[PDB]
Amino acid sequence: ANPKVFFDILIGKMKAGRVVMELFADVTPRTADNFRALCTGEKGIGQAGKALHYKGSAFHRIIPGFMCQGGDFTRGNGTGGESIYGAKFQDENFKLKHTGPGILSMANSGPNTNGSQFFICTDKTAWLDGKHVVFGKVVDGYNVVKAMEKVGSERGVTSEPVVIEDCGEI
Amino acid sequence: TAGLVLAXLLV
Ligand SMILES: [Mg+2]
Repeated sequence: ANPKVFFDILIGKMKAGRVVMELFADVTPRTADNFRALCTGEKGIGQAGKALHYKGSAFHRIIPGFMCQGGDFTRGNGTGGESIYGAKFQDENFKLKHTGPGILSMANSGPNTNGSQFFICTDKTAWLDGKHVVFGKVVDGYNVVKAMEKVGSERGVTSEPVVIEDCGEI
Repeated sequence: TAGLVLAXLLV
């Protein structure tokens, strides 16, 4: 069975709720396992001397009606992040598409540059198909994602810190 | 994207 992982989200001071996500290990096992391990923190310290762990990290770029981006746990701004495989890993496949709200997909800087950054879609983002690896979807707490999305802005700056206060596997 | 944010709606 496909693993399921969670984020407990903080928006400013406020506990916003739990987002639960299913990871498509049956289609993107390598991408899924990276994300999964980053939720647990089980791989320890990486090559930048930072825990390979989403706990504490923020959704630094939120664009209402498009997506929420996070996973940059080494620099908090979109320039950092690393995979459990060592820096960046290969695009696993493009079998799955950006089919609608809730889809998890990998942020990158071009072909084969997958690290730790990801996005949760808040709409169908089909123009990204074949360039970003789709590896999961939100199955519970999508309303928490709606709430994150209200704190974001057109250019992506958030008017409140959106942070992953806790995370892990179920 | 992850480092240079560009035009349109990218990640
Ligand atoms: Mg880890």
